[PDB]
Amino acid sequence: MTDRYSFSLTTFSPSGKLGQIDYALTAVKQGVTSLGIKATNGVVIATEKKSSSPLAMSETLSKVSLLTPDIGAVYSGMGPDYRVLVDKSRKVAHTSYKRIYGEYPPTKLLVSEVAKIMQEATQSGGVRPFGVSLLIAGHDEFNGFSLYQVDPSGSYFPWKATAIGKGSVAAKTFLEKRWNDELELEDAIHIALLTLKESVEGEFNGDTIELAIIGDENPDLLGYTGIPTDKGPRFRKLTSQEINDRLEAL
Amino acid sequence: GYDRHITIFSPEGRLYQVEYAFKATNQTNINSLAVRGKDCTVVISQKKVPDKLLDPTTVSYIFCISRTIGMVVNGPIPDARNAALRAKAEAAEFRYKYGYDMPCDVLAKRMANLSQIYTQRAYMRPLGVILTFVSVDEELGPSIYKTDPAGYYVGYKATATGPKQQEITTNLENHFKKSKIDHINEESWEKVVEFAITHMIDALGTEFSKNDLEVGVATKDKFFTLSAENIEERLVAIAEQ
Amino acid sequence: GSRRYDSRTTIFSPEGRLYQVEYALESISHAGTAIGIMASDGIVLAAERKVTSTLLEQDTSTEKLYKLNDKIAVAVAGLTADAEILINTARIHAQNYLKTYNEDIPVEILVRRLSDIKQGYTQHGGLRPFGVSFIYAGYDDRYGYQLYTSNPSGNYTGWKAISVGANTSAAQTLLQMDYKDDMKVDDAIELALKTLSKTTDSSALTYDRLEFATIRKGANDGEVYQKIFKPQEIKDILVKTGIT
Amino acid sequence: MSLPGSKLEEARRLVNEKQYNEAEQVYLSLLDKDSSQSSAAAGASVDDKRRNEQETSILELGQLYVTMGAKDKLREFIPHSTEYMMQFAKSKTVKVLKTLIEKFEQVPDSLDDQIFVCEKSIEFAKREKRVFLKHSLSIKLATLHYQKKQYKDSLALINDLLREFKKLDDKPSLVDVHLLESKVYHKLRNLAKSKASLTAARTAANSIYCPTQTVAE
Amino acid sequence: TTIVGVKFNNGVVIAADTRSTQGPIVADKNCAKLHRISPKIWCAGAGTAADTEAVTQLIGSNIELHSLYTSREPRVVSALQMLKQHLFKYQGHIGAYLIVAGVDPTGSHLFSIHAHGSTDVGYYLSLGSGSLAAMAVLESHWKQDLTKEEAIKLASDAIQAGIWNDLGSGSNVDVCVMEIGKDAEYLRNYLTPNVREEKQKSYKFPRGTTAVLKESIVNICDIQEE
Amino acid sequence: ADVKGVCTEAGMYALRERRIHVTQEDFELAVGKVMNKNQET
Repeated sequence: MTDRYSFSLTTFSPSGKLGQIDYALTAVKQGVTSLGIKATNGVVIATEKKSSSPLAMSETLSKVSLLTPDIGAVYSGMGPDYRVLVDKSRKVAHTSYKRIYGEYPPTKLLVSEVAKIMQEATQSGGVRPFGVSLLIAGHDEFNGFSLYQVDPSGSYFPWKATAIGKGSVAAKTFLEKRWNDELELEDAIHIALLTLKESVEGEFNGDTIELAIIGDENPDLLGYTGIPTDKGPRFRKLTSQEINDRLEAL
Repeated sequence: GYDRHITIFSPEGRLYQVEYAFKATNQTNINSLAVRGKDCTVVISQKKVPDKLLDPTTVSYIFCISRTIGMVVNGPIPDARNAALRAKAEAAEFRYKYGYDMPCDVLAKRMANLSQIYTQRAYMRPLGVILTFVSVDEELGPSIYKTDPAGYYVGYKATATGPKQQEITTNLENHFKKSKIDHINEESWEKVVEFAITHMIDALGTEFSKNDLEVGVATKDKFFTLSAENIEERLVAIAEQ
Repeated sequence: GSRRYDSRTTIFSPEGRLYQVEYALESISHAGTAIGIMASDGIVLAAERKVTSTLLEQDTSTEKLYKLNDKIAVAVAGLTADAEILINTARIHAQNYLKTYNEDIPVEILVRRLSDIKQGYTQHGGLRPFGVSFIYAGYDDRYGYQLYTSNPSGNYTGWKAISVGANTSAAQTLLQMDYKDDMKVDDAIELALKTLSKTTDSSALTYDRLEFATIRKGANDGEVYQKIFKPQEIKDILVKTGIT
Repeated sequence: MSLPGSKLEEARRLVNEKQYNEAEQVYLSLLDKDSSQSSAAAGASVDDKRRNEQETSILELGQLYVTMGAKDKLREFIPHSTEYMMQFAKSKTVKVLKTLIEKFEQVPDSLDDQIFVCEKSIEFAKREKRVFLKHSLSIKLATLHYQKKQYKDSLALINDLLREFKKLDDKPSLVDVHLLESKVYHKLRNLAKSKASLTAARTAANSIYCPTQTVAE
Repeated sequence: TTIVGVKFNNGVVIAADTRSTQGPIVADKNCAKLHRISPKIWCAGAGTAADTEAVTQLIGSNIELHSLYTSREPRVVSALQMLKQHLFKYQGHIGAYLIVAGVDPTGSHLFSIHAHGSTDVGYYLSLGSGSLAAMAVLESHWKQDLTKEEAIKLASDAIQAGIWNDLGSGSNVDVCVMEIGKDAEYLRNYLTPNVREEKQKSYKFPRGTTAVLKESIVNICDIQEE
Repeated sequence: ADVKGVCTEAGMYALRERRIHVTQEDFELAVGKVMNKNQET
């Protein structure tokens, strides 16, 4: 059943750019401030959780999900659209790769498929574009450490250190002066805690802060070692109790 | 203008239609109170009393989706039954593909995405109701997930709806700060139901009879709803204190 | 005329041009400038980048520089997201000719297929055309080196040196004034760097902001050599050409 | 035991039980005596797992030197920790050097040793690392001159410091700098320079929030 | 091909051999037939090996999808349920023989599936051509409520019975110990009957014993795209 | 027109100190205020 022009994707701005992109970046500009940093020996990503009702449980809402534990993810954008995107991203990553190569998907191929999901919403008429801004942080054996930023416009670019949110304009200057390429993962974690704190200083504890890093392969996180060749999960989510341990030493 | 009627983004970058989904939630003006106990989950919703030409027993805001699973909806009633059948269909099909009891956290994810698909479609309109799912999980115990009509879901210690929700949320917020626990003492589920009625009357400032309210009960491996005699029996022990 | 009617692709303007198309190249002109140069001994391709941020990594990522196959290498000027499907579709069609006929695909076979893809949105359906400027640098034995430019149209036009994006008329003037009938490869590199320096508002013209890829048989030791040049080598070229 | 934390807590109770000399010998035994594993740069022991508890024992030794009159030897022990920074915490003396001066605030120490630790060690452990981080203990330098009651050399530094501290290093750090600047002219009975330094400190205090140790002052 | 497994108080252990034979000729000397569903759930294939790797990869993809989507590890029945529906759809076309074994927060479970589409449940289960010979061992020396050490020695002798009897079973034994509450222990090459025996004469052919007609040089390094 | 804003801020810091001269410290403070006023509103 098709009704007239309902697929119309005519909306355009007088400047030539898509108006749906500017309205998507505007909503993310007011949203909660996330960030991420790609260091030499590791990659760190951090974001602030949502308070809303004081009786809400922080364990229910998770702003960092897991696709396959070679790659981390964080989003400052649409909350609901992230759950739908991850569900579709996995099915595309499983069908186009895991149902063929049966391994962990590479970072370069996975980001290209996520960019298509945001495009299909813009390509297919009647469906609003995804207003999510995704930071895809992963470590492979070819490109090494890779930190990619997928904008709601549907394009992705690599970043050494970047931040998205309300303080994204101020944090962009902070990451240039405070962080350098010579700083390692341990140096980037302390910067991630200071940069994220400067956004909302109301509560700096680990209850409202979700911190996750991609380190070396941990054999305990996989649950089984029968093969010394198989590498363990590179993605490890830090407990909020462990976050407060680094805050006291910071 | 036309920017309010379009499904795509507005000039402010914020959808007005998502905000208009909450306009219909206040039509019934029902204040629901559900808390997470130790071994049990107590759910209490206001039952509007019509004239003598209607049956108050048939009127209910709480429906049984599956075993141990229950849902209270605050919003349009005709839009609630359409959403109730969607949750019941996904509950039985989940067991055929897996074979274990469907948890509440996952049931809040399925109904949120399906309600979110309506937001993306240019024909199907989003559900203007509020989806609050309650059950007793095996591993996680009692859990309450309130699904927003736009596809957002988060857990609450004590959920509240209606225009008076500010009275219920605040009165139950200070009660949880003194005990410093989200659960409630007296593990027996009989007195836990009575603890929620007293906190609801003191917050609303009006004592309701058995015909002015309905009380859902979620226990281990069982789900039921208290009848008129069981609800009246609860007010007897509360009256003596 | 009086009222501006832009609703559906079927609706035609009194000027004969769809208003959705009016912003197709104006959005491409809003992006960086991609200037292809076809020479006798090869083809030189040079394009800048829109991102002005220093924190972005421009060494390991080429926004406007893509490789369809071992021979045809193009440059995408326009919206990066909307072009991602047409690029992979081009790689699918390029392999289809190589799968059936067991032969490398020429330029004309690839352009004719990508031409109907752009028109497919404007002809049937209520979808929108994706504005993209394709600069086709291929290899052919029959006609030699071929250089074409595909606007969001569905037609192609041969060009010896083409300029799209920002400062289209400004960069084309610098190409036609310094154009040489001989047109060596090393001269084509100098005309590409000197033209982008005057069009870009940045007088320094850093190496990381440029995409340098040269298809040439005139490389060192008189051999056919193909490479995707990293920005590390681009910085040394800007010093030799006198830009830095 | 044979653990860095076991012998540290065991010697902690030996101060009041028998004597403070037995506690210092145990903390020094965790440094030079034995404790050799893998390879690292320390100057006393060798291990990557002993670096954490050895710096904690230094805080216990430095507290006993000031109390019992051994603080004269403590001033030379602080610059000897540069060799430990090549391994422990990858330099970053803020975990150690900043805590060493913090012990001088809790336990009263003479003004000669407090200032000497700021003058002699003024370049911290490295040439390159402290270019950005030199502002950490540079604020506490002028603080020690208040108890010294000498406002000449303290004010002469701040005049040259205010030029390089404006948006070149740390933006909120000026709130603490202009706060102590008002105390310099306060004892000098200068209202103009005290009101101007406090007004600029309170106006710039609206963009940041300090944990109770500034806004309250 | 012999697949045997036995439960115990703290979990279930499963064992399988390394010998994979295609037809009358032995294909591989040591080949691991144990494929993973979830980190705590393992399955060993029998019969057609290609149908084993094809179905386990397709079904195991949605099971790994089910784990992270629900923020909880799936149960043991979940791996069996979607596995049974996949074989029943084709009415016995796929000849994949699998053994469902794993641990979940509920308890220990063991299941077996057949190409015909019928599932099975029991304490101990056998599969493969050596299932007839391996079942006899578990019917005699077995006792109720075996410990962790007694379950490993029993599973080793069950596969060993098929080594000296079943022609397709032999080579080494791969034992996977799965305990509730702890990490899954997979023992690679547990029971080794013997090793490769040295031949009576060493065979080494010097250069020049084989005539060469023509010689060409193929460059596998980076080649010019133009 | 915004260039004269720097001229106004050049005398703004000099008015708080009641100084009729502008030293090098005032130029750095004058440009910092104008950059914030230009981006605000």
